[PDB]
Amino acid sequence: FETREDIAVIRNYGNLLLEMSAVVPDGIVAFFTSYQYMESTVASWYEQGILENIQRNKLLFIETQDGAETSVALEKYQEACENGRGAILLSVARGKVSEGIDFVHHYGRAVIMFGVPYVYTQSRILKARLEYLRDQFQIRENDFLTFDAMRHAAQCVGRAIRGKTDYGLMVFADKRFARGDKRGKLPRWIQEHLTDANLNLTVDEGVQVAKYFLRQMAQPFHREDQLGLSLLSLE
Amino acid sequence: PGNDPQEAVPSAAGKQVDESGTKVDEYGAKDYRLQMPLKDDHTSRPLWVAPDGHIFLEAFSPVYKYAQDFLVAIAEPVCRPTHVHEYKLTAYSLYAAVSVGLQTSDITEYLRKLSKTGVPDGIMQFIKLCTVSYGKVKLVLKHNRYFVESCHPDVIQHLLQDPVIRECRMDLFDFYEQMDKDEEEEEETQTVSFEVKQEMIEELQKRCIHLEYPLLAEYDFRNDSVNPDINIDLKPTAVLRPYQEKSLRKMFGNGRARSGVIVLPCGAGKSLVGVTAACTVRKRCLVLGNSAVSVEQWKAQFKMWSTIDDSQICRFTSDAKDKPIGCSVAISTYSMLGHTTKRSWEAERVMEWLKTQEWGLMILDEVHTIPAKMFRRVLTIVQAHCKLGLTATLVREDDKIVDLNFLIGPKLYEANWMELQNNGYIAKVQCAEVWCPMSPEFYREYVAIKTKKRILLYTMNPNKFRACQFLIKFHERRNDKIIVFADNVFALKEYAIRLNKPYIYGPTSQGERMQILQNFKHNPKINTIFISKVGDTSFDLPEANVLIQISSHGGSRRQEAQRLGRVLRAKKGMVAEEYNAFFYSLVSQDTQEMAYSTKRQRFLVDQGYSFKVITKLAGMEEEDLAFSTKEEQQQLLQKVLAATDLDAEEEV
Amino acid sequence: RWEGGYERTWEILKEDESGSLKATIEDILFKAKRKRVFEHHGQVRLGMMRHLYVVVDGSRTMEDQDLKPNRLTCTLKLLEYFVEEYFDQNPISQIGIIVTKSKRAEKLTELSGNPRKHITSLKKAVDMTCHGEPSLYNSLSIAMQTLKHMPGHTSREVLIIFSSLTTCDPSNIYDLIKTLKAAKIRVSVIGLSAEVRVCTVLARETGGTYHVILDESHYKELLTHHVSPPPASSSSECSLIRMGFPQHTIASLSDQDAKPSFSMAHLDGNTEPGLTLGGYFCPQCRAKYCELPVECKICGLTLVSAPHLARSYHHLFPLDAFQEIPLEEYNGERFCYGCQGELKDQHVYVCAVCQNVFCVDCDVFVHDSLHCCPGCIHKIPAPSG
Ligand SMILES: [Zn+2]
Ligand SMILES: [Zn+2]
Ligand SMILES: [Zn+2]
Repeated sequence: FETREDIAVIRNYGNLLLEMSAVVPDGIVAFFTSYQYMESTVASWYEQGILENIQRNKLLFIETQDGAETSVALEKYQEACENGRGAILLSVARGKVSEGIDFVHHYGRAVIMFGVPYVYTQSRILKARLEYLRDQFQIRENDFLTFDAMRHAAQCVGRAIRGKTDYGLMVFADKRFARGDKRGKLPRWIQEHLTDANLNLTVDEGVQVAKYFLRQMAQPFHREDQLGLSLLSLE
Repeated sequence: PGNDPQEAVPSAAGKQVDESGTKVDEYGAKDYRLQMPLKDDHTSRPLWVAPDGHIFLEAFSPVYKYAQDFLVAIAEPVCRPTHVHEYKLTAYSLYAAVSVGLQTSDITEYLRKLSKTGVPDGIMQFIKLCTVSYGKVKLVLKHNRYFVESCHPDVIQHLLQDPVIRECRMDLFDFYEQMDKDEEEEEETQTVSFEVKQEMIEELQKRCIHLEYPLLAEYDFRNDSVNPDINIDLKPTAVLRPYQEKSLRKMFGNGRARSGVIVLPCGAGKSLVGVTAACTVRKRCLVLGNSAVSVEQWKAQFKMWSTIDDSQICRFTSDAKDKPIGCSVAISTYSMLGHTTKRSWEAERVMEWLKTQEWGLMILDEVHTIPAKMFRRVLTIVQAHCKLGLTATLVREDDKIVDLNFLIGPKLYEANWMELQNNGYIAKVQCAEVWCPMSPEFYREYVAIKTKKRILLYTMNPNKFRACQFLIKFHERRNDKIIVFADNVFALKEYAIRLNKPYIYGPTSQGERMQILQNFKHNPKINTIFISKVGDTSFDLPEANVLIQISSHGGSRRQEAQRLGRVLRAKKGMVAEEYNAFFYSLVSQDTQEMAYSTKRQRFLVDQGYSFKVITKLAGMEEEDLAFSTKEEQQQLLQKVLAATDLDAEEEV
Repeated sequence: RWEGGYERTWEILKEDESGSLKATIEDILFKAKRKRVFEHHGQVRLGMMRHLYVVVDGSRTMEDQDLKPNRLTCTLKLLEYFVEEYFDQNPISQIGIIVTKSKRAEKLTELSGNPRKHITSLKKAVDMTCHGEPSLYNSLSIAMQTLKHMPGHTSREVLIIFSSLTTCDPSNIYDLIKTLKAAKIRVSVIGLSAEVRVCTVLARETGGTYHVILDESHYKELLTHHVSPPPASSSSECSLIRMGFPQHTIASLSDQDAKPSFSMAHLDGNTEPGLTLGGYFCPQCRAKYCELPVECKICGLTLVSAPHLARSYHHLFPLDAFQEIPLEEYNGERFCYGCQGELKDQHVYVCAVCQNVFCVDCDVFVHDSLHCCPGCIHKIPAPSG
């Protein structure tokens, strides 16, 4: 039931966000699907009571269809995190706000998935592109129409860590995860980390996860995979 | 008939339960609960396995062993008393057909592995796998697909018996629609699911499904795909709390097809999770209220935490007739009628809109209130596919003949008092059975007269009033809500005459009773109120902090204990970890009231709460006590000498 | 699915070495769970006469339970212990109890060393609503202007109890770096169960040490880590002068009972609103009032009382360490050089110099209560020169 077919779906994206907002400090850049989706995203948010604690916890950075006003909150977000404010930015995956940044542990260290990040928009640009790869490999309808979402997902999502201690809370609010998210996530990244024993993680339960995550991960850092001389190890 | 799953086993094999001589399987335990504790840890301690009755919980050096199993071992236990860091008893019942993510032999291994081969009597053995795990999915083709199990070795008996009884058998706009049907996978492994025998044969089948040695789990696949309509649900900012967040997570840890029955303590989020089940599930639901008393309440928080109200409201008892034509989500009441044209078109609508309800949901408050004769009409009238048992009571009516999992399936969740009363919003009651030294000029008469005026004698006591007068001003000083429950009116009336307070009785006008609620539950100037037998039962759920009781004569332990369990709310935003809800009872010494309280405090320690008997006050003549002269009490006494039996009877 | 999967968590952890000896190694791992960070000290340089500033976040974060029924209950209760154990270790100092509540800052108890005043303040701080949001800028404003009038011969450190929330304050607190970096005031925060990067940048731009609260035991650790007067930044001071040595007075010296009470609004001293009979005497005011080993308000110098406070750190620096061996050199008759016993949990504790054999209960009693090896005595003082 699509981004405008029911708002009963949308009754708890705020709930899964505000608690993400309540727990996670230090700036978050999340990814919507499109601009009218984004316009649909905040559509119930004003008139029905949503922001009533969301603006009270952090603040919000709307990204505009026009790139001029889109670059504005940006000027704010690099600043509004580095002062006494968390100031979660709100953005669109497929929109061109998702490149050229390389978020640092300074600002931007968490990403929330919102929906299957596929195209959903342009009609019949599919079918000839579809049938030609069906003229190339013939079972591809199911196949790349997963990965096109996936190739944009961690393109967007897997951004906020630069070095290798920079943190990242890349949670997955998604209904399509069973094979698709697993196929699309890196083989280094499905293996040790993705769903070790955490799949159907209700947010209220998943609250304490990031709590357990960060609190431990914030302290005791000195030594993390220190290499000196050459000692084979052979991977 | 045809209503017999495995009843609770132990009935025999034991003689003078002081088994100082035999304890033979306990000697297997007592070998290793005693051979093991040598070097500073026990590595033993079999939960004190007792063959008959029940077994215990160690829970005094649980560390990790039995403190993990402070919860987890309790699946088929129920932990009926609660304690301090000591032992903890339980009972045993039907609760393996709830524990169906595990084998009865798998627990039996850990039943041994907890017990350090503290071996069963066998009594549990001959009652372990009496009902093999088996589900009943209701899949997309309008009735059911004949699901068996993850495990295959059960159709081998079944298909060699059941069919010889009764057989079984644009592009992008639609691309994702089969991607959902792509997600219709193997049902965790192999499913082994068969085809509907024509929808009118399952009733004929269910009675024979249990007939060998299996038992069936009715489900509710109403969320992914559903062929009939879906109402407009909308959860308008209804922030809730992790006691009931766990609840639906127990109702849904699997996919979108499993029914549920969850126990809460009293005053908990009762009208929340069902309203949460009203909206999340996307069904067209039904409530079955106990009385119209319930019906007004349960829609009201539904009117609160759901904006589903645009004459979209279906309350159906005591000439309510609200939205018959068009049923979306309804509240009903248990049509206990069986009468000759009781409600001509009205109960016909209750019959016929049950048929329009299809299945909906069976929201059922507190079915300990339901008799087994009405449990006939539970299944006979209502033939739904998903139920909801909202029953704080675990065991009721002393009826160990008919159990309840045959009615409602598994009994999913019960919430711990400790993790609500110590870690949670539920306040801590101080229960007080307070007895008083009476004046003896109530009692020589009492023992002279073996006639029910004797009941009214200790009742109309200023020694009771001196306690009654006391805690009013003693808790006026904390400026917090207090409520007193008497037994009958005309004694209580003089309390509302002498130290005159807000009060009600039987025939009082409800619109002014509501003003009294407005004068009580809103106005902070008067935190004092009197109630009668009706107000707890038929008009109001009071919402207070401190309760005083006078009535203790009838043996309905819980029915009285659920009155206090509903009313007593949090007193203040108290920083301290103390008790803040308060119960008081007024007990006549040397009386039926003295005798009843002994069994009553026995029932108090049967569940176990913060309880204290006080007898003296915190300085009696500190307050200007009325009836300080016994001549004034003699003035009351001659009213009692003028009194009849009519002041001494309740609503029944 | 999950009804099995809820109990796939339980089943293995319940299970262990079976047959015989069950639920045994599960207890061994619990002992193997123990033995966390010991000391890791050994420092020099600075730490003397601190001037601490309790800063308390009063916010809606307190309403979460997370360790206690309130996060203040986690906080406030052990602060009294932290007060007392401070005044135990460091009496040469004083502490500014300043409370942030509703986006302002209330200096609740002044910078002082009187424990009862500080503790009853915490006992007054029990029934705090903690309404409103944290504002550190108001807290640093008090912290500046108060410590601005303190000498540069003062240790300048700030202890902030922050509930990890949004640092809700304007007015360029990022520019308060150069304010306070120049002002040579140290600022130390520890985060309540989370982290604030700006505050983490603040402390790393400070030299104050930042941490995150893990647990109630862990909460105590960092308190205990900040009990000790830390080696703050170089070029603070060297000296601090006119340390007034007082006199006790018995008021029975020559003229027996010539004064009914030694506080009658004219006597040199008699500072606080209460009657007294003469117990004390300062050099410079010649101030006679209720005894106090701190300082005064008229002579305005430091009422030093040497056996108390010129003794406390006076052995808190010069420590050495022991070593541990599991071996059996059986020194004594399988005894201890201290308490004289034996259990042999392979922790034969040998001194670095005098090399004497001790137990945990002799090592702890040194390293928490005695703070030195007395085996060095009989061994230092006999050839000492
Ligand atoms: Zn002076
Ligand atoms: Zn020793
Ligand atoms: Zn030594």
